[PDB]
Amino acid sequence: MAHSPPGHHSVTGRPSVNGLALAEYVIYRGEQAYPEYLITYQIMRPE
Amino acid sequence: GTILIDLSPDDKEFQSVEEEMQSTVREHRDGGHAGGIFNRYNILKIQKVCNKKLWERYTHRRKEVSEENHNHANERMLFHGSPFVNAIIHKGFDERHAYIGGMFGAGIYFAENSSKSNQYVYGIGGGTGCPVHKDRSCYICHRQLLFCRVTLGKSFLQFSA
Ligand SMILES: [Zn+2]
Repeated sequence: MAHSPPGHHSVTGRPSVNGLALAEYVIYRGEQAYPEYLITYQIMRPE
Repeated sequence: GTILIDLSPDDKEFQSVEEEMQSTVREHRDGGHAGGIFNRYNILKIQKVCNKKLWERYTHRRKEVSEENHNHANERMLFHGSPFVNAIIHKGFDERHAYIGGMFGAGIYFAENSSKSNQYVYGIGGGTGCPVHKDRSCYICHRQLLFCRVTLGKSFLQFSA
């Protein structure tokens, strides 16, 4: 694994171009996330 | 250490999690190649993941970050998709759930869009699709995403035009 940019704890991928996209985020230490919910699902075929 | 506790569909906590899956689906620029063609999900089950030792590992790091950042953890609830969900819920996130080829270098990726995390359920770019039918748009096979508490602290802002 690579390190965080100096003085930072994470990277925020701010979406440009695609006006509808939300952000992505990257952390570099696994202890900075906890898996609270496991969601089991299917994608639905559109009508 | 890990225990999975089912949430009833009647629980307001089931509801608010499902509302966050459903309401963060968007259309993707691949037309569906990676994650399939859909506008919404059929939610089959939601389980609360309970591991004391992993939780303490999380809160310990959270306190460090918070004290490095004027008592602001910058904690979010984000989605994560991966074929190693079952290892993550038993052993935690570490460098073997890094995405080394990613847009922002090698680390662990999370998304506000549920549908973005869905592109990664069967691997990078969706891999070869579901194990049973080899179909990145499978409408039958059960998929799994994590909804995760993430400490961002001070976040490096990268623009992606
Ligand atoms: Zn399938």
